Amino acid sequence: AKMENPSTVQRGLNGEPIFDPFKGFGLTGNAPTDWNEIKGKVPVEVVQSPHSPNLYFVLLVPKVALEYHNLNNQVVKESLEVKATQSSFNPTQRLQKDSPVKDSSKQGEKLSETTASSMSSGMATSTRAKALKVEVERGSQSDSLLKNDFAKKPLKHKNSSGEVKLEAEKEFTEAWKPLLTTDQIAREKGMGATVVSFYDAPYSENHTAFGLVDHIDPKKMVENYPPSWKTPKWNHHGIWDYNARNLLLQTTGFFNPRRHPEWFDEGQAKADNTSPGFKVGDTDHKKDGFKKNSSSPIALPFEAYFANIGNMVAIGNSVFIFGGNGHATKMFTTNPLSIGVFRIKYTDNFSKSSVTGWPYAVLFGGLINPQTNGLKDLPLGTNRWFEYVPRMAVSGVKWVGNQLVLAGTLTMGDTATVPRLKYDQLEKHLNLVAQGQGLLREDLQIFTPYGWANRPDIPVGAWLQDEMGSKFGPHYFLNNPDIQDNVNNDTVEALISSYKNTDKLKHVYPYRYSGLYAWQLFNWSNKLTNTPLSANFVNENSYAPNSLFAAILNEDLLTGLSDKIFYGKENEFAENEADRFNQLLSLNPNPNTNWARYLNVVQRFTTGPNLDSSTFDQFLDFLPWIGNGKPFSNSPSSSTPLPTFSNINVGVKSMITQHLNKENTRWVFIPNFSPDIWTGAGYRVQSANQKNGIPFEQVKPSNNSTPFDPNSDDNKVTPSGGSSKPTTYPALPNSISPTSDWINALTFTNKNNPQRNQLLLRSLLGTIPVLINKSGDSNDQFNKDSEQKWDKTETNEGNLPGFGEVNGLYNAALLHTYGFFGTNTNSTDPKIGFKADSSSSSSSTLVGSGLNWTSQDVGNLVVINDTSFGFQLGGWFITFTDFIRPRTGYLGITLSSLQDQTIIWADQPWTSFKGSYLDSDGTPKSLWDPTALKSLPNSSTTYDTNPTLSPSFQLYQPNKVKAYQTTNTYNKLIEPVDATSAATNMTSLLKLLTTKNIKAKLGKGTASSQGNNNGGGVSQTINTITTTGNISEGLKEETSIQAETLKKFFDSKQNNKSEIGIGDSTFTKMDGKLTGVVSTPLVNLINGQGATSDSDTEKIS
Amino acid sequence: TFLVKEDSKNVTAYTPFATPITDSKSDLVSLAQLDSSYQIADQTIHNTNLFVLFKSRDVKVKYESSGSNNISFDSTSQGEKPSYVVEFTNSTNIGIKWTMVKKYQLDVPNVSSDMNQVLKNLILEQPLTKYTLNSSLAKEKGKTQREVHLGSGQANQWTSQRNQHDLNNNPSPNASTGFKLTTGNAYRKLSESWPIYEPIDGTKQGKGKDSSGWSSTEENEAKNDAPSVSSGTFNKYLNTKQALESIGILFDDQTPRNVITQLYYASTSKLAVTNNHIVVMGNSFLPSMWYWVVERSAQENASNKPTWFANTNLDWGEDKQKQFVENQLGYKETTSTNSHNFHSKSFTQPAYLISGIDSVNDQIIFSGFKAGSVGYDSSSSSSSSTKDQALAWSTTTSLDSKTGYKDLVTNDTGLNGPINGSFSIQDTFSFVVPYSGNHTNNGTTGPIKTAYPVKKDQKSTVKINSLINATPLNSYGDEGIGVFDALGLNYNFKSNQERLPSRTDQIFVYGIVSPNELRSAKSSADSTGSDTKVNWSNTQSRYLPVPYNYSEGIIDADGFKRPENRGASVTTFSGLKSIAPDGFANSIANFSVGLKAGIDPNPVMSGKKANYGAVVLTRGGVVRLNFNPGNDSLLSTTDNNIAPISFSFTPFTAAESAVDLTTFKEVTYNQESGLWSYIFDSSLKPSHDGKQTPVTDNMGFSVITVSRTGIELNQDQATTTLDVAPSALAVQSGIQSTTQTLTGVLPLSEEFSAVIAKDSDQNKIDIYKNNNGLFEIDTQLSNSVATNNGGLAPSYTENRVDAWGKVEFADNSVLQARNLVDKTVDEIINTPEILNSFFRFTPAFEDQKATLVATKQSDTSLSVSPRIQFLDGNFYDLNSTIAGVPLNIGFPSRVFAGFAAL
Amino acid sequence: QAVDETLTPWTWNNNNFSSLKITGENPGSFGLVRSQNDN
Repeated sequence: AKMENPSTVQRGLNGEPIFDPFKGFGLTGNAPTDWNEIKGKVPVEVVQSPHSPNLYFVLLVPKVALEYHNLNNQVVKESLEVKATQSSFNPTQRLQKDSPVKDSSKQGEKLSETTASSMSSGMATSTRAKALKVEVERGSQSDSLLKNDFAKKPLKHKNSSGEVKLEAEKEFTEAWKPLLTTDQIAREKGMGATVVSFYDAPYSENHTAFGLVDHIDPKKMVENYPPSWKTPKWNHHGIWDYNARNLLLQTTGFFNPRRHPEWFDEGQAKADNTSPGFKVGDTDHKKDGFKKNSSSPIALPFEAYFANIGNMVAIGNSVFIFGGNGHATKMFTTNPLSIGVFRIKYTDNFSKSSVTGWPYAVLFGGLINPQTNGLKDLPLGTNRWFEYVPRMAVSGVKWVGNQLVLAGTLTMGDTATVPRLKYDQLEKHLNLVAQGQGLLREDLQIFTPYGWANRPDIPVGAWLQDEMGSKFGPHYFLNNPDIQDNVNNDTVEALISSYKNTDKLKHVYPYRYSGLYAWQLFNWSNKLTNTPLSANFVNENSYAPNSLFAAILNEDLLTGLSDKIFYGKENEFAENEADRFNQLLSLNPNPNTNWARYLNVVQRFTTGPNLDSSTFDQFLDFLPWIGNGKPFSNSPSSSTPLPTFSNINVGVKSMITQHLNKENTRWVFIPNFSPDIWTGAGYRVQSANQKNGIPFEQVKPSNNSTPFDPNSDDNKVTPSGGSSKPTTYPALPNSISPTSDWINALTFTNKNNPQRNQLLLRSLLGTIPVLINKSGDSNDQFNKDSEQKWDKTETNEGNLPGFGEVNGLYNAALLHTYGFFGTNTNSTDPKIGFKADSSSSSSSTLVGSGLNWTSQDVGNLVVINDTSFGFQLGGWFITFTDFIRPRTGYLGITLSSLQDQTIIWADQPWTSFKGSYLDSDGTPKSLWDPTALKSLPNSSTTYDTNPTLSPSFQLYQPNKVKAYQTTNTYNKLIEPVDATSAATNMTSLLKLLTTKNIKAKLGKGTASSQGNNNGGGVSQTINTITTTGNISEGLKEETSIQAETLKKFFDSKQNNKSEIGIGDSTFTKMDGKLTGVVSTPLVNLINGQGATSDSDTEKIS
Repeated sequence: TFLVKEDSKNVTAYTPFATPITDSKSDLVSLAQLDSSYQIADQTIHNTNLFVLFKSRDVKVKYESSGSNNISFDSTSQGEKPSYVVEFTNSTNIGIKWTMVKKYQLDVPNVSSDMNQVLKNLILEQPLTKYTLNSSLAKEKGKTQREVHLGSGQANQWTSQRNQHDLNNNPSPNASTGFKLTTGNAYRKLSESWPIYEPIDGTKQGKGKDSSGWSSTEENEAKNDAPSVSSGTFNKYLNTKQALESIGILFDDQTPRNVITQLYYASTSKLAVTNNHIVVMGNSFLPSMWYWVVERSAQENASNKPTWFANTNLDWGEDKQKQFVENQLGYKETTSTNSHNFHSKSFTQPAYLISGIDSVNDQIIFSGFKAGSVGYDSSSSSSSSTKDQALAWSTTTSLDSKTGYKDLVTNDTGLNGPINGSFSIQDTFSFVVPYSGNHTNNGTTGPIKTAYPVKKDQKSTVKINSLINATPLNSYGDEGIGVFDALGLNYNFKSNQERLPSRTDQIFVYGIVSPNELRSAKSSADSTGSDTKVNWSNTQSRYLPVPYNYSEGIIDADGFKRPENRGASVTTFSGLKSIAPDGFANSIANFSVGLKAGIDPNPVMSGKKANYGAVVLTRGGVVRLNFNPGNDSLLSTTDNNIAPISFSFTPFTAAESAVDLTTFKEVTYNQESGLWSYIFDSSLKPSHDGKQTPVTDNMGFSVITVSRTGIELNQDQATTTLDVAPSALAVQSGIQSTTQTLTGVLPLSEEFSAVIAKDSDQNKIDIYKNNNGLFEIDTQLSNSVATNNGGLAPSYTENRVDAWGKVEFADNSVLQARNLVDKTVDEIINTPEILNSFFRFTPAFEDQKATLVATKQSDTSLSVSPRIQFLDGNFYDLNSTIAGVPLNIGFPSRVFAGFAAL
Repeated sequence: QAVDETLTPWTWNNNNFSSLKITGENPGSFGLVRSQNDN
C-alpha cells in the first residue's frame, strides 16, 4: 500500500535480468501497472522457483477474505435458514416429504409387457412374469420420435396442498447466494487474486525488483470445463434417472445447485429441476429428450474461486495454484472448496505469461485400483462424460524428495444416495430421503434397507406393473435379497437369456434382482476398476470431504500439458435418445482435441492405511476418540460393551457353508477347514441349537395374503424336462444388521469401502453421529442396568435400532464409547441412549457428536523426509509414513492426537491452528491460540434457539419405527412407520441435535471442564520410529481370517497405542499471543521472536 | 543426417532443417545388386551403419514330407529369392554415399528327423484379419471329458468310476476338451494353401481341418458368399484377399502361395543388432517357428539358417509354468509312433506373436504373445469320439489357491486334465473351479487327480499330431471359461482379490537375451540331425488379459459377477460382441508390436551404470519392462508374494486405445530426452474392406508417446533395489493427421522435433516442439522455415521474424561509443563478454541466441562471424559442414573499424 | 521500507503460509506479516 515508486527489473532484450550483486537488480523506474487496484491486495503466499535463478512470487489475495467472517450475515447468508422458528424446531419442515403417486390421465402409457416371449429354440421355460420391451427409435421427427419407452411417466407428484416439487422461488425464502459471480470476478481486477513475479536483493542497494504481474482468471475455468458440466442437472443416463429423481423428489442430475450451490453463480436460485439442458416435462413422452437452452452451468463463484487459491507451487518455467482449503470463506454449514487446478506459464525467460486453469475431473479421470494400496472399489473413477465433480482440500503440495505430492481430502462421488426409494415409501424413510433431497448436508451414509428398490435404476414406467406389490413385482419391488433369485444356470438362461437385447431394444428382465446396500453399490456405484474411465453408474457428488487423500502428480507431464483444452464430440452429451439408447463407455475422440491428454497424470493415491476388508474396520475400532481418549473397543476392563465398528467377537459364529446355494463355499471365502465368521450385532438365528444359516422365514407378506409363497407355480422355474424347482435360495445369511458383515453373501453384506473410508475420515475427525431414544431428562432416562444387556443383541436387550443408524457400526457400543451413558465422558451418567422398546412404536433421530471438527480441516504438508510426510487433520496429526514407499506388513500411517480439552470442545476449533511446519529437531508442530477461538457470532442472539448452527450441525431427521418383536427381532428388516409428523412428539430428542445442548448435557458446555486454563502452547506429534506402524506379525496367520487375527494382535497390543501409531502430541506451554511462525534453515522461529546471531561463529568477522 | 524411407525402395538423408538432401535418395535395390522384386523391411542404425532387412514378392518356398531337405526354396519355379541382411557403412571422405559392406543371406530352416515327422502332420490356423470377428475366431464346442472317457450313459457313477480312469477326485464332470474341427475357421498344413475366406461364424460356417471337404464344395460356396472383385450377401463368409495382402502375405493373384513360403516371408520381418550378432525375428501379425542368430563375421555366402523356437527352451518364470505349458501340447506316449506331436518329441511353444525386437548395450530384447499349440487327432477311422477336434483347456488357477503370486502360479490345477467348467457359487458363477488339491465343500476328501483327456482304449489307435493356433489363445471353444480367461473377468473371491493367471493361454513372453546364449542358438542351428536344444534364463512370462471393457455387456471386472453375465448371449464368443475401437473387430485375440529398448538419459547414482527400461506396446495398455544393470537381468524382488517387479501393465485411455494398431511403421527413441514415440499412419491399413467396400480412412497419421514416471531404479542409494514394478505411461502426443500422409519423422531436439508428410504430391513441413513428450504446432515458426530457396536451410531477412529472429549488429561506431577503441585488439578478441556486445539479437523462439568467434580482417578493422543456433541446437555459420558439404547459409559478417595497435 | 516492529507475523486461514524455507544463496524466508491491530 505505502511503498513509493517501485520498479520492475530492467531485463535484457531476450529477457535476462540484469543483476550486479552489489549495484543490484536493474530498475525500470516504474513498477508493473495497476498500482491502484493491486496495492490493496494482501500478500498471503510466496514461492520460489528452483529451476530459474533467484525468482520469486507473491500471492496477492483480496482482503475481503481476511475479514470475510466479520461481514454482515445478511449479505453472506448461511445455507440453512433459522429465523425466529419459535415453534420447537421441526427438522422435517424444510424437507419435501410428499411421495409420488400414479396419474389419473396417463394410465395407458405404462411400459408394456412384451407381446410374446421369443422362443429362439429356447428349451427353458419360466412361469414368472414376462419381460418389458424398451426401445427408442429415431424415426423421423425433429423434437419427437416414434416410440420412447423411457419417457413413460405413470407417476406424478402428490396433489397435497398443491404440487410437491423442487423450486427455489418458494422452497427458499432466503436462499444461499454468492457475493461475486464468476464473470463479475473475472472482469473485476482489484477484487481478484494475482500472482506477481519479482526479485529480491538482500545485499544490494536495489533491495527489491519486480518481474511480471499476473491475474488468475476464472474465465479459464469456465472455458476449460467439459461441455457436459454446463448441464449438470442432466447426466449420461439423463432420461429415466431424471424422471425418477423428479418423482422421488431428489437430486436432478449429478451436481445440481439444490445439493451443491457453492459452485453455481446463481447459488440456490436454480435449486429447481426446470432447464436441465434437455426437453423435460412435455406431455408427449417421445417429445421430451432433445437438447435445448441450458441455464444451469457450473462456474467459479466468489466463494469457490477464493477456495481455489492457496498452496501454489512453481515448476520449471510454469506455476500452478492447486487450490485453497475453503476455511477463509467457509461458513457454518456450507462447504466451498477448490474445484479446478490453475496453471501459469512464462515465455522468453519470464517475459510474458498466459493464465489458464483446469478441472480436477480430467486430472483424476485416470484412476484405477492397482494404483492405490489402500481401499479398493472407491467412488473415484469417471467416464467419457465428466459428470464426476472432484474437489481437493489442499494440505500443501510440496516437492517431497524427488516426487511431487498432493495431499489432504477430496469429495468422493456421493455413495449415499446410490439407492432409491419406492414410490410409495417416502413418508417412512425420512433419514435417506433427507440425505438425498439436500436438507441433510451430512455425508455419512445411513442404513434404511426396508424401502430400497430391486434396482435403483428401474425406469418409472416399470414400477407400477405390480402396483399392489402382493405379487411381489418381479420388475419392481422393495429390495430384500432373502428372495433373491438363484444365479443357477437354468434360472438365468430361463429368466434373462431368452430376452435378448439388441442395439435398438433393451430388455428390463422380470428376474428378481436384489441385495443389501453392499451389492447395490457394487452394481450402481462408480467403484474403481482396473481400467480407468470406467464409471458408468455415477449418481452424484458428495457434500463435504469424506476421503483423506494423498497422491503423486507427474511434474514433467503437468509441465508438458497444454493450457487450453479442446473437447471432442463424445465429451458433450448424446444428441438424442436414439443415440443415447446405445451409449458406450469408449469412443474414438477426434484426434484434433487435447482434452484426453490430461488423463493419466495421477501416479497413485491413498486415503487410509494399506489394509483391506473387515481388518480395515478393525483398525477403525482401534483408533481412539479425542472426546474421551478411550478407543471404541473398550474391551480392557457378560453384558459388557461390544466393539462397534468391527463385528469380530460379536454375536455368534455362523457357517458360510450353509449360506444360499450351500454348494462350493467351504474353501472359497475362508482359507480354513472351518469357515467360522462372526455374524455381528443385529443378527438372528433359529435358536441356540442351530445357528448356521436361517431357513427362509424372511418371507415378506405384502398384504395379509400369506407369506412370500415360495414353491408357487410362478416362484418355481421349469427347465427342459419339467423338473420344477424354486429360484429362491434355501438358507439365507444371519445378518441384515446395520453392521451386517458377510464375506460370502455379497448381497447381504453392508461393510462397503465407501463406508470404510468415510468412517475413517470422520472418526479421525471424531464427529460420527449417534441415534438416540432418551435424553438425560428425568423419567426419560436410558439408564444402563436392567436395560442394556450387550450379550443378548438378537432380542431387544441389545438396543439395536436397525433403522436410522449409520451403516457399519452398532449404536449401543458407539454411545458407550461416547459416554452418553456411563462415566466415559461425564462424572454423572448423562442418561442418554437408545432403547429397543417393545411396548409401542419408537421415535428417534440422530444428533451431532458434541465435537465440531469439520471435514475441510487440513494442516500444511510438512515434508519429514523423502520417504514420509504428513500434516494435521482436525485434532489429529496423520503422517503418510508408508505412502511414497509402502512396505509389506506395515500399517501405513502414524497418528498423533491433541491435548487441550478447551481447544477440543470449543465451538470453532479451527480459528486456533495458525500454520504448520517441520521443526529442525525432526518432528513437526502446530500452533494453538486458545484466546483466538472464534465461537458462534451470538449465543442464539439472546433467546435460546433450539436450532443453533455449527460446523457439524445438520438436519438429522426423525426415524420412527414399528414395534419390535421381543424375540427374533431381525428375521426381516425392521419396518418403518409414517414418521413425517413425529417431530413435535420428540422435542427432548431434538434438543440434543444442537452441539451446545449436547455439551451442556455432557457437563463440558463451559470452562467447567477444569484443567488447563487456556492451554496456549505448541503441540508436537509423537516421534515415529521407521518401524512405527509395523503390523507384519499382526497379518497372515492363515489359521483364520485376517480381521480376527489382527483383532487378537490388537487385543495383545491394545495398551501400546504408541507402537501402532496412535498417541497424543506432546504439548509445551509458553506465554504469548501466538499468531504465526518464521522459518530459517538452521531453525524455524515462532511468532517472529527468538533473534539469533550465529552463536557458533560468533568470533569470526 | 536424418535417414528414413519415403517408399519401399529408397532412403534419403534429411537435414536438421527437415530438408531432404539432393543426391542422397539411394535406391537400395540397385545398390545391393538386388532384383526389383525385393523390398526393404526396416533399418537399424548401430555404430553409424544403416543395416537393412530385405523382403521380396517373388519368394517361393516349397514344402515336402519326404527327403532330408523337406523345406527348401521353390527353385524349380524361378522362385528361390532368399532374403538378405546387409551390413552398411558410410566410410568415405565424410559424405552421403552408402555402399555395400557385407551381404548376408537368410537360409531355409534345416529340418531334422523328429521335427520333420511332427511337421508332416502339422496344420496352421489361417491368420488374423483386421476385420476378423469373434464369432469367426470361435467355433463349435467338442465332447466333454467324461463324455469322452466313459462315453455316453455314464452318469450317477462318476465318483466311483473316475478313480480307475486316472481322474480320481475330479470335481468337474463337464470338463471340456475344445472345439470340433469339423467346421469353422480354416486350418491348413504347411504344404497346403491357406484360404482367403474366414467364416463369419464358427457355429455353422467354415470347414477347418477337413481340407478335402474345403476343396469339394465349401470353396465354391464361400466364393459365392463373398466373391472377390453393394448387391452382395456376404452372410456366411468374408473374402480377405485384400486384408491378407495388406498384412504381408503374398498371393498368386487371388490364391496364396504355400504356407511354408508364407511363414518364411512373415518371419523375415525384423532385425536386431549386437556387437557380435544380428538376429532376425518374425512379424507380430502371424506366428514364427524360426528365427536367425547370425554372427557378423560370417562369409558373404554364409548359409545362416534360423533356429526354431522349439530348439530353444524359453524361461516362463517358474519350473511349474514350464510344466503347465508343456503338458497341454499332446499326449506324452502316443504309441502311434508315426503320429508325432510337439509333446511327443519334447518341444516347446513354437509360435510366438512377437511384438518387436531391439538391442541396447549389445543386448537384444524380445517380447510378444504366445500362440496356442495343442494336439489334434488324424484318425478318420473307426473314427474316434474326439476325432476332428481341438484338444485344449484353460488351466486357470482355482479359487482356493492361497495368496502369493508364486503360489498362484505353482498351484496344481490344470496340469493335464481339464477342470474348469460350469459351476454355481453363492449369488454368482465362478467359472473357475472353486477347489484344488483335496479341498472341498466338506473339507479334505482326497487330492484332485488329473490326466490328459485321451482314453487308453484308443491310446494304441489314436493318431495325434500337433496344430498351431494363429492367435495367442489356446481353447477357442465357445464357453464362458475361455471367454472370461481371454477378456480378464475372473477374480478370486478372497478379501484381497488376486488376479488369476491363465497358465497357458494369452500369456506374455518377455526377457533380455545374452550374447552367450545367442551363440548357443547359433551352434544349435549348426547342429543338424541330432538336434540339440537350448536354454534361456533371463526371460519370464506372465498372463496379460485382453482389455475387458472391449466386450459389450462387460462393465466392471470383479469376482462378484452380475447374474446376467451367466447367459450364453454374453458369456460365449458367438454371443459375445466387441466394442474395441483399436482397429480390431474382434475382442479376444490380442496383438502387440513395436518394442524399442532404450537407455534412460536421466542421471544414475555413482557406482551403478545407466538404467535402461524396455517398453512393449499392447492394445488397451502399455507395459514397461524393467531391468537391473547391476547384473543386467530381469528386475525382481525377493518377496515371492508380490508380482514380478519387471513387468507392470498400464491400461490406456480412449484416444490412444482407438489408435489403430495395424499402422505401426517406425519407432524413434529420443535418447537424450528419454521419450519413445510410436508413429502410426492409416496408409498401412488395407485399401478395401472385407465386404469389398473401399476404405474411407486410409489417409491420416498420428503418434503415441511413452515416458517414465513412478519410481526409477538406482536414482540414489535409497532406490538401489525396488519392490514396485516401474511403469511406463503411454500418451497421445498431439501430432496427428486425418488427410496428410507422413514422409518421415524427426526427433530434432529435446525441445523441438519435426515431421514431413505428403498429401497432394506436395511436401508439408510442420516443425513441432517437445515439452517432455507433448508436441505443439507453431505456425508462426513453421511457415518461416519454408523460406529455404528450395535449399537445405531457411533464409534470413531483416524485414520479418523468421526461424532465426532479428539480429541487428550495433552501429559502426559502437566501438567509439563503448570506449573499446582504447583497448587492444588482442584484448577485445580475448573478451567473450565484450564480443557478444557487438549486436542485439531478438530470438524467434526459446534456446536461440547469437554469438561471435575470433576473426581478423585488418589491423584497423576486423570482421565478426555471427554464429547462431537452430531448433536443433547446432550453431551454424558459413563454415558449418555436415557430410563434408558446407551449409552455405549466407550470414552477413559485420565489419567494425577503429581497432588500434597499442 | 525498513523493519517495522508494529507489523507482526501471522498466517492466513486459507493456506496458513507465512514462512518459506529459502535455500540456495540467501537462505531465510519471505516473512509474511500483518499488524496485530485488533479493534
